[PDB]
Amino acid sequence: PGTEQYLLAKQLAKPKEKIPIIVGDYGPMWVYPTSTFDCVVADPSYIEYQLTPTNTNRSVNHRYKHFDWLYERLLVKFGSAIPIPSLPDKQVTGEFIKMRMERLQAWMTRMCRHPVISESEVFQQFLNFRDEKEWKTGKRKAERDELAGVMIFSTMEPEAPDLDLVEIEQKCEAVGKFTKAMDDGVKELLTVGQEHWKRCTGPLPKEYQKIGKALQSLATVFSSSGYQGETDLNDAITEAGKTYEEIASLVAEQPKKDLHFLMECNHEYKGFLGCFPDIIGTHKGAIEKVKESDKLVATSKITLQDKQNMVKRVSIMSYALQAEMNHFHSNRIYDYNSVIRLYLEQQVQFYETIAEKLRQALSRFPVM
Amino acid sequence: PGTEQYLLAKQLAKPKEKIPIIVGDYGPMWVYPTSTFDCVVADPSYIEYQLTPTNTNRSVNHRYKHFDWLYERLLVKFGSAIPIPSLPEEFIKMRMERLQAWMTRMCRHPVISESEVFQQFLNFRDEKEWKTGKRKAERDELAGVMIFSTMEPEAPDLDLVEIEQKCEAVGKFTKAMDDGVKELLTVGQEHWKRCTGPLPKEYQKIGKALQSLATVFSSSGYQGETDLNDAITEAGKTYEEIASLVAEQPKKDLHFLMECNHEYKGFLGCFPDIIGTHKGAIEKVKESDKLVATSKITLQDKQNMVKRVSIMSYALQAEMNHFHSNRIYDYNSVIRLYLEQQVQFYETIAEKLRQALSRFPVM
Repeated sequence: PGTEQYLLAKQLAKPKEKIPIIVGDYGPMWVYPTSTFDCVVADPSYIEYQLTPTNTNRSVNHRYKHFDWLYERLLVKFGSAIPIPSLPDKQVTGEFIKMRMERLQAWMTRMCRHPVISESEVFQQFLNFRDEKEWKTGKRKAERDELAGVMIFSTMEPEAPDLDLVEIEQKCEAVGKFTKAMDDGVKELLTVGQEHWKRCTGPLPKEYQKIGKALQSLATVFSSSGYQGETDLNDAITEAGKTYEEIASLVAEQPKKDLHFLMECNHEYKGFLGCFPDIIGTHKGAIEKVKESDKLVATSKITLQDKQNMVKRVSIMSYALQAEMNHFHSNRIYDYNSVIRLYLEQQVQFYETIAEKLRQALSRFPVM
Repeated sequence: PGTEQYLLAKQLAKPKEKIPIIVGDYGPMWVYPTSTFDCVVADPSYIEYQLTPTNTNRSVNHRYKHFDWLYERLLVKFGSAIPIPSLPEEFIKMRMERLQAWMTRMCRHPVISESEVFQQFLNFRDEKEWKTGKRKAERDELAGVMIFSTMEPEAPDLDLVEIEQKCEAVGKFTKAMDDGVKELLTVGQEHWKRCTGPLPKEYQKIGKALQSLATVFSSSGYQGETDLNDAITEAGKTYEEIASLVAEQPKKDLHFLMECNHEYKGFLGCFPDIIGTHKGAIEKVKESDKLVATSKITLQDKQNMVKRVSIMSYALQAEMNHFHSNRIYDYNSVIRLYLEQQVQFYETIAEKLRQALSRFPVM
């Protein structure tokens, strides 16, 4: 009964760490700072990743366990208002970090970028703690921060006219519609991409490896005829054989140059998407109860005041839902535009490289 | 058997059709004519084919079956001396294609092309002439191992030593090439299946995927995507086109490489028997010493076998000279072709991607 907690609380409580929301050139949005700071992670007694925020140049170390602590806290606090991606995972008991730390740096960056997650006490303390006590004390301030769940909305304050159930309801279904559809759209590119990946690093190269060796085999036999005029052709035929091997290799190592990234971007968004279900659920559920406000007023189970607060608070929720989406779409555009451009360039360079490798081999052949 | 029949034949009578062999600067070889011709096979009441020998404009029409008859006859007559390549919408076109090449090989062979059977097959004015030539060829008892009797090498007789090693060599080369061609033919067919099956479907699947996404991206109601989502949908189509390219590519190159290696597989399938024939000959010529001491053959009889098996060798080396020279020209040609088409293929993909890339604004 948390949704009823925020919708019916006493609320004599005024937020300290107020989270602003405004209406930019188009739709409600978060108040983005003007000092965006990222944070490096690397330099691997257990595994202790070193976080180096490019903002104070004061390092801090954390073991994976700590990250889960951070994610969990973030999830519990802003989880019902903002999509909190999922941390990677420890493959086996030991390549590993290469695909792990990689996804960890990303996770950190995303968090860092978010105009709200970053300015959060809990995120700060995680990055800015001086000693064992300072850390332990902070690592307990959060765990006890009752300002979480649906309650997070109360700390938010939008500077715009209050919304109404009609429009509010549209945005919710609107959002749930787009996200669900995307998760499918993304889920598919992933499927296909993973298959193509298997082929490009699997059988495809073998085929070229095969042809390349077959050619050379022929050439060598051709050279065992003692006929006048073999040197020219045989050599050309051989180098060609080798060229295909080079090509096979070039093919096997190609996915990691491009497909990989397209694939990563999608996994990352597949994650964000995997969060909206529970977010919308909360919004829908909230909207429903508000609808039951009138019937609750007539039955005298709540006063007209209680109803006002319910609307005012559910209306706030809408603003946050949109403020976040604006953040979501904003990044989507930039990210997909970048990775796909990147994927395309790399491809071009790839095929161009093969073409030339052939031209050379070609020009090695005689004319008869 | 017929081997002994030839090596120890009576003889004393030179044949009518004579096939000369001379040793030029690069070993023995057939006598190539001054003006080599060719033949045309096209223009399709059962199915037939019109053969127009560029030599002297005057076509004749034959039904595939007639060709089969020709293959047989050729094989029976020059088979133990010369490799006879094998015979074969898609069907009638390939068969017509394969028949053209087949016909050309024959026409460009110094011995075959000038043979009575081959000639008459090309120029018969009516059923009478035809059925006649057909009966004469079928009864041309100058075939098999006897064919060598019609050959006259203009050079010193060879020795059982060189003849042998020369023969072995030929078996070792042909056999190896045969194994080498079979390997190439295998991987080529595999890669063909790939390029025409899965691979294309993958790009196809990716192309669609992109489009589906772009579409969804449009239902965001957000602002600015007009440029982006448009470039995405375009790129997706690009891949869908690329898919088609990949699929229709083999016919443009791989196809030919295969045809070349297929034709030679036939050529190489004929050597087992040819070499077997020669090898068997060398043995009969060996036991001669025994056949003499045992009063089986006269001293003269032996000389005939030696001198005669010398002719065989010359022939072998003459055909080999023919074989190798064309192998070189054929492989170099087809491979260049494969490479050319390959380059065009990849540059085409590169280009189509470059276009899709342009539609994507920077940032």
